[PDB]
Amino acid sequence: GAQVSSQKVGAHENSNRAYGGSTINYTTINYYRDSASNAASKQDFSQDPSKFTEPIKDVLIKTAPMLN
Amino acid sequence: GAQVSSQKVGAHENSNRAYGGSTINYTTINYYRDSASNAASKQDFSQDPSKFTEPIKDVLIKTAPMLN
Amino acid sequence: GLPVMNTPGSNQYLTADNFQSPCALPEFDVTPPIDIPGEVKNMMELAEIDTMIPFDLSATKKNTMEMYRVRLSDKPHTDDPILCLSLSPASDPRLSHTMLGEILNYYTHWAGSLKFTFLFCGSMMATGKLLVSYAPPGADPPKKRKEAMLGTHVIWDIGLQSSCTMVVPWISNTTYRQTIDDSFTEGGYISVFYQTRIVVPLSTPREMDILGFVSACNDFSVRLLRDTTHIEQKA
Amino acid sequence: GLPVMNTPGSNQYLTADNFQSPCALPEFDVTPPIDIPGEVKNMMELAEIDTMIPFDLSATKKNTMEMYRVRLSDKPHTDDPILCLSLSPASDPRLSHTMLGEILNYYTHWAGSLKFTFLFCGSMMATGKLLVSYAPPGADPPKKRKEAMLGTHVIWDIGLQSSCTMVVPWISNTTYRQTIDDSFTEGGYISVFYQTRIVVPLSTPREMDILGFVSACNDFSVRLLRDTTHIEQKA
Amino acid sequence: FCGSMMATGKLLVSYAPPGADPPKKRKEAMLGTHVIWDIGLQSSCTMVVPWISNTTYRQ
Amino acid sequence: ACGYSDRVLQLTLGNSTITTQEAANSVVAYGRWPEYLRDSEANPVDQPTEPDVAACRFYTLDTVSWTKESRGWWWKLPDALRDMGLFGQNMYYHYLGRSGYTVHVQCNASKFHQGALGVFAVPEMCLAGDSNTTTMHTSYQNANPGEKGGTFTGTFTPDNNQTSPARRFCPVDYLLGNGTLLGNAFVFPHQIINLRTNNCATLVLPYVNSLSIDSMVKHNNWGIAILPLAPLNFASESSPEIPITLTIAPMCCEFNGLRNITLPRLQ
Amino acid sequence: QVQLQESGGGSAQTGGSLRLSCAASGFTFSHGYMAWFRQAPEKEREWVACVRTSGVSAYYADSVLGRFTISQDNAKSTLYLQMNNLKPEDTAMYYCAATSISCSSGYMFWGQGTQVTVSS
Amino acid sequence: QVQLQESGGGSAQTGGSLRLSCAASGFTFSHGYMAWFRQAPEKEREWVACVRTSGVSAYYADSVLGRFTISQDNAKSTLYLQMNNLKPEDTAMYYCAATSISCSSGYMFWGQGTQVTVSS
Amino acid sequence: AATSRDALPNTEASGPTHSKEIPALTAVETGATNPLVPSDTVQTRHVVQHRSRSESSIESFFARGACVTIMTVDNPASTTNKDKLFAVWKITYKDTVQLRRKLEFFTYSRFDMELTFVVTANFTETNNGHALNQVYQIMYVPPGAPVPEKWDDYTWQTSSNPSIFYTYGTAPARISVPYVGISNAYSHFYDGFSKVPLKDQSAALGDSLYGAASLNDFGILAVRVVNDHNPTKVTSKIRVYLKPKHIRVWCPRPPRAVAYYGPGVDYKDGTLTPLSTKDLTTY
Amino acid sequence: DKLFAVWKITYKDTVQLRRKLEFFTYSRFDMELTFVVTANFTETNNGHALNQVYQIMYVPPGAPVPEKWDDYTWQTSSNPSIFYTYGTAPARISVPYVGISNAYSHFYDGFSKVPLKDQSAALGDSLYGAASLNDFGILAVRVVNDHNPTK
Amino acid sequence: AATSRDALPNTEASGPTHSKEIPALTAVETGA
Ligand SMILES: CCCCCCCCCCCCCCCC(=O)O
Ligand SMILES: CCCCCCCCCCCCCCCC(=O)O
Repeated sequence: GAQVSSQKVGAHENSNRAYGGSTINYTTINYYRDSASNAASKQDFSQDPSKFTEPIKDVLIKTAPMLN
Repeated sequence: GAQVSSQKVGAHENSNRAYGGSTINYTTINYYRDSASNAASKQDFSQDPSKFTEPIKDVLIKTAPMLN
Repeated sequence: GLPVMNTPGSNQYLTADNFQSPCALPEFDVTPPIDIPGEVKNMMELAEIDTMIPFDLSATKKNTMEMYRVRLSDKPHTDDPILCLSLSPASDPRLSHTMLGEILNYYTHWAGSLKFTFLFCGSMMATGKLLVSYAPPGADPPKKRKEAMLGTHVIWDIGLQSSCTMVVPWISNTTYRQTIDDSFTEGGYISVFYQTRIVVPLSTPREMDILGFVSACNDFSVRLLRDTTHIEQKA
Repeated sequence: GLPVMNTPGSNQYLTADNFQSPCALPEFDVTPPIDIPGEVKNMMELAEIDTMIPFDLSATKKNTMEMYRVRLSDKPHTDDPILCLSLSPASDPRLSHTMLGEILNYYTHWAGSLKFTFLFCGSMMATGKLLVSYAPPGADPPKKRKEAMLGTHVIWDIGLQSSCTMVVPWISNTTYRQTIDDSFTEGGYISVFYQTRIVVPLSTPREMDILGFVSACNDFSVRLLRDTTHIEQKA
Repeated sequence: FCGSMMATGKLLVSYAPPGADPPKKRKEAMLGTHVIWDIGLQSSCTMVVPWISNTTYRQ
Repeated sequence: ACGYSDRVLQLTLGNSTITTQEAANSVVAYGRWPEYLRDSEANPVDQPTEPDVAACRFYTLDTVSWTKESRGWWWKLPDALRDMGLFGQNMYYHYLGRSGYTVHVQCNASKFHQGALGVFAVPEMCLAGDSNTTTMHTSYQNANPGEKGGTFTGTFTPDNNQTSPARRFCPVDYLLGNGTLLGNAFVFPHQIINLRTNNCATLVLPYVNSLSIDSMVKHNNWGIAILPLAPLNFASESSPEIPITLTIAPMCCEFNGLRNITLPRLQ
Repeated sequence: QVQLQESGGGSAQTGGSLRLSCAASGFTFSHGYMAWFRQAPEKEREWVACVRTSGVSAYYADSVLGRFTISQDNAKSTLYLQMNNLKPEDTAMYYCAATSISCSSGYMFWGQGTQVTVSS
Repeated sequence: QVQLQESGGGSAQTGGSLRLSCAASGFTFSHGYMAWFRQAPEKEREWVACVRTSGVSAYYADSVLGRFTISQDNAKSTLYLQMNNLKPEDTAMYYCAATSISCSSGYMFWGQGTQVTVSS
Repeated sequence: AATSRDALPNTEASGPTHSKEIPALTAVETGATNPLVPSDTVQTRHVVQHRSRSESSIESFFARGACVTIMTVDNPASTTNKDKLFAVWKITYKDTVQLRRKLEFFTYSRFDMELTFVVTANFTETNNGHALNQVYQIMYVPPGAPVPEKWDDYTWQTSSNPSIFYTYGTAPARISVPYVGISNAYSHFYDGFSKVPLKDQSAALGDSLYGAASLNDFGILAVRVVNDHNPTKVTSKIRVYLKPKHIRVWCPRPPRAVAYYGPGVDYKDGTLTPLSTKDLTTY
Repeated sequence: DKLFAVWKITYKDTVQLRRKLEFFTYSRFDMELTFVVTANFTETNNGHALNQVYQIMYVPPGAPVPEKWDDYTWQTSSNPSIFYTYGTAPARISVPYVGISNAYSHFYDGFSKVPLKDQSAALGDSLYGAASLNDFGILAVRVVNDHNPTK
Repeated sequence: AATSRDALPNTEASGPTHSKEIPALTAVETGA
């Protein structure tokens, strides 16, 4: 039950018939039963910082006067 | 003849595009002919303790008087 | 040969690893097992079985048959305790030696609900009403019925049904309590007080005994396996 | 066994490797997490939050509450600076201690746009117009409004809306700037000058304070993780 | 409020149901029914005394 | 059109109502509104007591004063409300308790007054000790100063009496009382009452902790720190003074494990 | 190998005084407490007294109040228990329980103990 | 382990002269510069003077012009700071900042510094 | 759905303006940060953004191993007076500075924990004697379990404890430990006490530490040389390196400004000065 | 003191590879480094040293450079290090194209600073051909094992 | 079919009671 994931290519080798081009992938297969043992995936989500930037009850509209 | 089994995820990594989410599995392939050699599966059953808790001939009904 | 790279940990022996290895007696004809009555699958199963608690551990009563007997009497009604007990199943001398505790002594953390059962052992003619109470921690351990009655409790009447059960509902700050004496993971207090009093007619033994049992409940569990202290090998 | 060949690197331990390894407590019942408010996913998220800048770091004002206050006055109009600041968020004493800088102190390279926000803290009756300006590097850091006005700037009017924001648009030779003082990756200059002057009527405090904040923008990023100097353990 | 425009403040008007010690300090009064009023552009404040009584009609 | 404004706010909880005409909107800490425990995150097995109107109402703490000399002020929740009507009663009667809050800080002045006050909300606001010999040595009696709360200081002065320590917090203002530069205090949900603009600070806080429900007696969830970002100034005066009043309202409070009342040794 | 080793003996007449010491090693992470415990001839182990990490802030047990003195010398990495006015109730074993603590109850290191006897 | 160690003291009367030295080791990749910096009692760290790699081409700070002399001895792998006409403004700490540079600002190696005091 | 390695939002070309809209004016009284981008204040061209936040993700920020402690043990000669040194260390990230401060960027966390063991040995006494390659047991003693008092006592049987026998010279040792917390998140800061000082109780009985939960939070590790006494003394240093994997965190907190002092939040005097001297009008 | 080296990462210390890289004006390449360690005794004596370990810590520009062989810096909470045990196969790590520019620059016809007229010649002076003095950082290598009676 | 890693039986919400059923009374003579 292999896990094939794609890589974000940085330095492109002069190839598109093996490397550089046609999407580069990598295989991963867990070796233990414990979730703890796994390798860190790194395929994590990002999010809206507004929960910190705009902790206000009434929506912030940049174009209008803040206090109305 | 690989054995693919699922893991009970504990600490969820910030992922659902590799880890955290979409069910994490693990592969196992025996390397010897002897059953003794295998790795301990850990996918064991549980059971009713009544064979120890209620070793009585006539069923125990918690809601009624024990001795009737 | 297939190019490989050795990673951190190789050659190390984990006593808790789970790897495959070669067999010493290849093709050994193993004798089949038989249906031997009473098979166990989990430690908790044993934990749910009631076990008698050595309550009175006095220097003169400890390590004897007298430890399990809590003697009641026909003395007039008071508000003073018959028996006190702290909910720390694995660390309180009293509980720590019952099945529960022992199993608990092999783990670092325990959780779930517990249930105490009290068996009256007086003459048929002896009546009474006792109060067994579990007070959650964070305050003054009760010393009078007045306080104990403010917590979780069951008012037990002695009669034809000789056994009474009070459940200690799992109420704790953490999802799991330490299996050792700790303030942060404290458990509270179990107490038993005379509700009315013990009454016996004439020609009747004026004092008798009560036996206590403890057992985990279906919701109870234990984690983080560890080595026990209830045994050792000096040299 | 499958023929193999050990390659360069085997047995070595990279502190930044990402390999699988054996578990110490097989089958450990992990307690489920709960929805704890305010979850963070990336460091930059914290970087976009405004943080007060300790501008005036004089020997008598440094390391105190006075460092964040930039005092303005009702003195007649001049062309001399109120505050100067060099765009080197991670190396300039002033910026280096704000959230941004700190996060920045864990990386080797930073990029993106930054935004400074200035809060007036005088009496309602106090009016004025200030000019905050970011001049890209490669020339004489302005010392008079005359020059500063030639670069990127915002002319701020003090009024009902008490806060003003000037964005520093990412203009740099390299795609990423060094997180240390470097000519090749220099950032330029942030300046604040009196546009008109501060005017207050009678019976009004003739001097007041302005507070500065800084924060990264949605387009900002940091790379090449590194160890910080803003902390140490002597022996 | 009937002061000058420039005068500001915050008052607390409170209705405490009977059956206890009539408050003499804000500390107590604040424990009952009340409205915290801020003096501003809107010059008038209203606190409602909600009908809370043992009998359906008071003497 | 109808005249609805950000400055004009009317909050109501139970039998108490807070109004205001010079606000700066309102802050919901980490965007989450306070809430009751969901079966998914439940922990104690007993039926929780939810006092609601009985405890979910604004309670005014004694008013403090602000002068040019003031370094700062601080409180702890639930600590601060330890003796506020039924909320306290219930608090003392249970082993466990979880509660959120609607903190409203009131401090008005004239358009001729100037300064800024940063009311900060810090979950787990741990403050620093006063001894250069004993770490983590502040005694419970000094850790929980109730409704009167505490203050921040402008200088760290070690406690030298090792015959009988003072065992209190010496929370240096610029260090936010916890070894970090104040300027970073904005990472916590907050509002800054800047005299020329507003007159109040409202910070609704949800229950935040490592556990779903926890011993309130032992542990404080939030922390309310108020420090003058800009010092107080009025006219051409040498001694100006304006008051600050805190009114906090517990929200979505629930308590488990009912037992006898705890009489803590506060002194 | 946090070696806690008690000393001080125990064979005084009724009313005297003894100096109970305890050599400490290993890694005693200062912060926390350091204390004394007694088991008694035939009773439950009881807490005697606890002193703070390096701080000379301490407490005493109701029973022993003022008649026992517990100090320390973190230079010599030792703790001391001076005991004046020894009595027939004080006759017992004493233990230097100095580790972790944080209070007056938690431990991860004890000693082997020593016996005291107040005869008369 | 590019060990930069200053020497030269600092306790002269107003008007004298001192010789501030700096022992250098490790791998100072010659090419670049080698310099001196002062922090002052209560001011910002300020650049004093910089000398070229092995070249005796240097500059001086406006404030110190001609009154300070910075040379080198790459045979002895040292740099020197002779200072004539010491004054009440010169009273300060001095640092041998000699690495990389390329100019008069960039560094990867500093020293521990030494204090100078021009009293009167 | 917006992953870590996503390209950042582009820069839109915006021209001159003269309108009643005010990006530039705000009010930081609201607590809210004014969310602007270059285009809002100055004229900009169109820019296809290439950079990503990839490396700044919470998981990546802790993706490094870190030295938590240095445990020292030795194997002396049989005739010796002193006992064979075997160490016991209370497992905590707060013994070192680096990793701690990183973990202090937030209020709570959850992470499966990876430990690495780098052992290094040498002789001590001037002599040309010999020691055969040494083995080392690293026994994890969870809270409450019997802590070894001798280097050769019963405790090393480890019938239930998880141990690792490391042979010297081979690759560093490594074990995985999941999120083992008793709470629903690990607590970096705990504003409270373990005990409550009751009134019907003596001050001593109700006293505890400030900021502490359970004295024994995770347990202790015990490391010993497995090989028996050797005529020539050999000391060893086991270095532990922790890499917090599968990490989540909550509520950010200002980073530590002044040096650490003890396990608490407390600060020592003489270190209360972090920011240097800089003149207000000097670039 | 115990000798611990710090080397400024650059291809221009040796001749061979440099000239090869000089065949062009700019380049991009993911970089592979290999580490071949070799030890010996020095003093005439028959003493003993147990197999030695070696830490190779990459200190990126600006990060705290170790001043002692046993100071705080070796904790490497954020730096990427490699603990090499002597006798095993040579050490190897991969480093991507880490350039601040859109290509690595072999030759840079310019100066880092600009000598302004309202500034002193010293203040505006810099090197010819240099970009950033610290372009990639330094590596720090130390023996991990403690002092041994024989060098 | 009930495996080792199964979630334990839930706690059902139950209210006040006043009935002829006796969970509380038993007899540990039955061994059960
Ligand atoms: C073989 C080792 C097995 C088990 C090791 C247990 C050590 C766990 C250490 C976890 C550190 C997490 C710190 C967070 C503090 C907290 O929970 O409040
Ligand atoms: C563990 C090591 C991690 C990082 C190592 C960084 C060293 C990078 C060296 C790259 C050399 C490329 C030279 C081109 C010169 C240029 O960019 O102008």
